Amino acid sequence: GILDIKNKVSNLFKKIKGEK
Repeated sequence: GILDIKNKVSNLFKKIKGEK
């Protein structure tokens, strides 16, 4: 995947931010 990796961390983003 290309923007794949980006999109993946896009996901991590909300998770890391959400669980704090």
